Amino acid sequence: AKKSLKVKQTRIPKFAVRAYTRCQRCGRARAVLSHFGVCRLCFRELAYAGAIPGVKKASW
Amino acid sequence: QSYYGLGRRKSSSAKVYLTPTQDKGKITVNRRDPSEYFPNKLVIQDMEQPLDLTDLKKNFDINVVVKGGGFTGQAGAIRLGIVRALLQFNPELKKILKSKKLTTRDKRVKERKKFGLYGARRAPQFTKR
Amino acid sequence: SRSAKKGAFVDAHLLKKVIDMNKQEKKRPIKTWSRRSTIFPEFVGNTFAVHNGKTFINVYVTDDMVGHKLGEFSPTRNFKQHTANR
Amino acid sequence: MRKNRAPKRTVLPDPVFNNTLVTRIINVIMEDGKKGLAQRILYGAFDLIEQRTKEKPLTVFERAVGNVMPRLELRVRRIAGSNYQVPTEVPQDRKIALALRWIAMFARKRHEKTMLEKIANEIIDASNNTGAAIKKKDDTHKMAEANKAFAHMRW
Amino acid sequence: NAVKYPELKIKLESYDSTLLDLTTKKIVEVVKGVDVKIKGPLPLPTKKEVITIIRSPHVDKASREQFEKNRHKRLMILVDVNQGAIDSLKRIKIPVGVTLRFSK
Amino acid sequence: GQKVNSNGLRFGINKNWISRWTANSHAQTAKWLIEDEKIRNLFFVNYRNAQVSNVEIERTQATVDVFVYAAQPAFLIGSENKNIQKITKQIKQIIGRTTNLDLTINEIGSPMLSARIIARDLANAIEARVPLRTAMRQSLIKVLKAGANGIKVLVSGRLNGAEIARDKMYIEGNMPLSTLRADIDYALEKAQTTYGVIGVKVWINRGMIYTKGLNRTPAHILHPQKKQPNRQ
RNA sequence: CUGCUGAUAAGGUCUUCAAAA
RNA sequence: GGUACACGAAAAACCUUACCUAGACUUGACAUCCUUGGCAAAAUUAUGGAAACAUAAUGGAGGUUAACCGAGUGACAGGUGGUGCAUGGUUGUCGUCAGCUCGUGUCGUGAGAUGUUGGGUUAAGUCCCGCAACGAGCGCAACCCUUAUCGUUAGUUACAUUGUCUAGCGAGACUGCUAAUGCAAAUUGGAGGAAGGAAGGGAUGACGUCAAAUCAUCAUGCCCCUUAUGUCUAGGGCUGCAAACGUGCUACAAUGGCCAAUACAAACAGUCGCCAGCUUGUAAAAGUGAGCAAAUCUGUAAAGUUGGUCUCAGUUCGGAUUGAGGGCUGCAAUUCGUCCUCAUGAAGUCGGAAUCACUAGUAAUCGCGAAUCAGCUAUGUCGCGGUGAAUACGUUCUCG
Ligand SMILES: [Mg+2]
Ligand SMILES: [Mg+2]
Ligand SMILES: [Mg+2]
Ligand SMILES: [Mg+2]
Ligand SMILES: [Mg+2]
Ligand SMILES: [Mg+2]
Ligand SMILES: [Mg+2]
Ligand SMILES: [Mg+2]
Ligand SMILES: [Mg+2]
Ligand SMILES: [Mg+2]
Ligand SMILES: [Mg+2]
Ligand SMILES: [Mg+2]
Ligand SMILES: [Mg+2]
Ligand SMILES: [Mg+2]
Ligand SMILES: [Mg+2]
Ligand SMILES: [Mg+2]
Ligand SMILES: [Mg+2]
Ligand SMILES: [Mg+2]
Ligand SMILES: [Mg+2]
Ligand SMILES: [Mg+2]
Ligand SMILES: [Mg+2]
Ligand SMILES: [Mg+2]
Ligand SMILES: [Mg+2]
Ligand SMILES: [Mg+2]
Ligand SMILES: [Mg+2]
Ligand SMILES: [Mg+2]
Ligand SMILES: [Mg+2]
Ligand SMILES: [Mg+2]
Ligand SMILES: [Zn+2]
Repeated sequence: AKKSLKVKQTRIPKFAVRAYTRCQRCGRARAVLSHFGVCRLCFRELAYAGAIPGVKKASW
Repeated sequence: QSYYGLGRRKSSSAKVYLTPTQDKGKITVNRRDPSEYFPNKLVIQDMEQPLDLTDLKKNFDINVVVKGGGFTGQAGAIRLGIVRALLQFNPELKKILKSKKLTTRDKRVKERKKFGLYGARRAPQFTKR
Repeated sequence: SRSAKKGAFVDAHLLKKVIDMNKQEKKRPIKTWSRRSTIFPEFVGNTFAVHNGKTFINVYVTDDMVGHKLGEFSPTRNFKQHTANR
Repeated sequence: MRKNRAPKRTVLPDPVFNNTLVTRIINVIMEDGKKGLAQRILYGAFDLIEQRTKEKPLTVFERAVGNVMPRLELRVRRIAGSNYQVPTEVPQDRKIALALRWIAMFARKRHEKTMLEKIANEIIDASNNTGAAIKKKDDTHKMAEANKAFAHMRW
Repeated sequence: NAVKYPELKIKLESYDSTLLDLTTKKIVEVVKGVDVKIKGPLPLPTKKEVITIIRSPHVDKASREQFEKNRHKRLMILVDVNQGAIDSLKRIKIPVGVTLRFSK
Repeated sequence: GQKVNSNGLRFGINKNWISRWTANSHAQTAKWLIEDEKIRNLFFVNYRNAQVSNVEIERTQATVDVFVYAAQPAFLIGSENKNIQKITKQIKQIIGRTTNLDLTINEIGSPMLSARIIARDLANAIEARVPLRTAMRQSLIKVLKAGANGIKVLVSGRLNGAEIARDKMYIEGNMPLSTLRADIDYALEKAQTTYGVIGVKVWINRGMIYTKGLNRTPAHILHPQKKQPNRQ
């Protein structure tokens, strides 16, 4: 069960606290970056592909 | 003829103003008595270390501005500032100051914490069984 | 714990059912799933069947149980005895 | 399997009595990185020494550390069963370090009141060759003298 | 002569640094080509955001990498501009990465 | 062991970003980050016969600009500009009719030394049941004849339909992967074979970048003319 | 410089190919 | 096992959720292809209802069907179902250790050898000599970021005790000079220098081993289900409990407990937010209410200093557990949130055999911030600063 959960997440619930943030590219529920709306394992791929502007590897 | 020095330590800047005076040095930090600014935990001798062995009878009026760090870092910063301002008065002190190495930035700063480690260098407990 | 200005809480479907069954003389068990509802004074005298998770356990409220939560008088997991591993 | 000898940091002279051993014992009684607290403990103990012995605190401290300061060390070397010990002459720096470490360890265990008085009385007792660090030094010295035979073989 | 815009405080910010310097260079060049007294292109502290992401798909949280995003920021305040400078400013075409926060 | 992505290690130092925009809020940052992914995935998975090397996306508050570098843009153009309108409507449906689209096709010069299209050709040959040794040998020899530095090709998976997975590598020329100054283009593709999935990863070395800067310059599109239109 | 120091269930992948470019 | 056990999970009350019980659905909650019309879907109000869903309402943006709203319709959708021993991708480990190979040549009937071994020097298969070998590739090093001194550019929202500070560019350190010895690489000492001989830290991780981990991020071969292993909802569960282990927090205390006054940070974050001030309250907080889209406003720094008190006791230590009254978030706090106040006051007085981490701003210790987040006994994770140690004689032993 993933397609139904994705569709239900897009659909608005009847309570405000019912709403949770899923990844927009994949459907992963846990470990989602609200700054980018993308889970960690897809954020890594996008950053390595250069899709997210300004996200360079950090050396500190 | 005033002298200006800029010292730094542990991310704590210092601006030391040396004024020629002959009515006691009267060291002063950030418009406050050093005995009240510092915990007076004898750290005063730390900043006077380069001004003791050579001289303070010359009664330099000290105007110190420090913004940042704790108190040991501030003391080290004003020590470096006093030395660097002293390099502007009779550069012959430069040799003696270099001899005991009070004219070099300490370069020691806190390391960055690393992931998977409980700190800069500490590591988690290791279990084998 | 629960705030004062908010007061107590009932789903109000249970409240409507309780009012109706109190006005009716021949009361019967009230099958409810609302374990979140607190036992209001008007509840006194009725009998409820609360969904423990599997079945509906019957609880008879009294003038004393007033205040607690309705599902607090029914359990959800059962444990009675371990077994020796070795 | 290191083939490198470690460097040594400066000991720093004490800014009150101008005796490096004072700074060393401050660092030894350091706990939780509290230089101020350690310095307060030491200077209060020295003032109590003034109040009691009526002599120079630095001289009393030197008389205590020199007397507690050991001569021989026994290094454990196991071959087949248990360990046979080996007496070796220690360097002066490690000698002083061991003396200070023993002084602090036996000072933080005595039955008395605040650690100020604890360490002060421990120092005054060790100044007269009667103390717990004295007993420790005596024990290691007697053990080395007993195991004097295996001194020739070290490794 | 008129001004119609006193104290035009242009604020620049971008994820990239060199593009920001180039855009500020073009801006100051145009505004000095017109008769306007630029206060100066000063820099402001760069807000750096760090995101830490576990490399592995399933386990080994210990092995994790890091990413950064810097919002480089510059300030530049013009005293009096007038139409003679505003019309020339209209044709600047700042690159997309640069962001303007004009405050009038 | 495991190696960091060659592109990801060099991004932000000697490589510019494929999408250049600044969003308004966190809500819009996700939508804009997903729409560009959809557009790029469209251009890559379908209309594959045109050898689209790379597509860059450039957005402002409301205007979308797409730069599609292709080796054979005649297939995108179609017969008297037919498929152009189809892909334009596809993009407009993807992003929204409220925005203004500025699609721009660009003929890429010296295509052969581009890892994306080399890997795509590799995957097509694998899927077409072409023998692997011959396929990799011909691809390597044509890449080298194109006049570049070393190229490293790694092809892993259920090799030739075997029940045990293997991997086959061909390096021919110097490929310094630890060096940051080197211009290394890396691409990865999946050949969907009747026996499963084959992963082809192509690293190509294209000299050393001796000019400091975040690119802002074309990368092997310049040897011939790079001027194709469809814009405004 | 010779203390002591014993054992580890069965069957198993993994090279398809050079004909050639 | 090392390479699992504060791990996936950077947030389990509902949702998450994949599990159980129950109430409901069938080209389906979602999608394409086809014959076909668009004059809807939402949302909300009624009744039945645990809610799913049903009967009635306002019949709705729009743009004539664009997207979507439908009818018919069979291919089918759907699966967090199995197989990580069919795979792609990604990752742990040996290990940031210094190795792994190739072309030509030569030796050997052959597997194979040479180069890669030998002597010096390094962290290094780093380099130099020797040498049937001559070269080359990946790895090492450097190029990348940051900290340490300085110059220049700019002076607001920094500074304004006038040159700090912030961020672009640049200079600087190159065994560059000197002495020793070596053929040469090079090693050691000195000078000047902020910095000296990989100046400190980070990113960077070769061929391959463990058929190592993941079909539950994603994709995918094959098998299996197709009015059910697919879908919606309500309740319960993932929080159980004679026990055992791992990782952490708090302690067993006068280097301390409590009370009062009080000084000094960096980094980061903020318009469903940060919340200054004021009023109320023993307090969590409530109301009013400015300021800030931020070098401007907000997010109380604590250890530390001084003073008062306790006077070595199971205590003014220790806070567990337990009863009561309140605050906030949320439809909803019983299973199962956290905070405050009042009251009670378990164990525990330094921990057996045996083990762990650490070589300077390190260990130890004290606070601050952020991510996921409506809320959360995260004491967890990722970062920042304040104070700030001890030791390294040596490789006999121990693991690799
Ligand atoms: Mg799925
Ligand atoms: Mg939630
Ligand atoms: Mg911890
Ligand atoms: Mg153990
Ligand atoms: Mg034995
Ligand atoms: Mg046997
Ligand atoms: Mg649930
Ligand atoms: Mg209509
Ligand atoms: Mg019509
Ligand atoms: Mg495996
Ligand atoms: Mg070898
Ligand atoms: Mg030989
Ligand atoms: Mg050789
Ligand atoms: Mg390197
Ligand atoms: Mg296995
Ligand atoms: Mg594992
Ligand atoms: Mg599956
Ligand atoms: Mg449910
Ligand atoms: Mg759990
Ligand atoms: Mg006290
Ligand atoms: Mg101000
Ligand atoms: Mg306040
Ligand atoms: Mg005090
Ligand atoms: Mg007791
Ligand atoms: Mg207490
Ligand atoms: Mg509760
Ligand atoms: Mg006691
Ligand atoms: Mg080390
Ligand atoms: Zn994702």
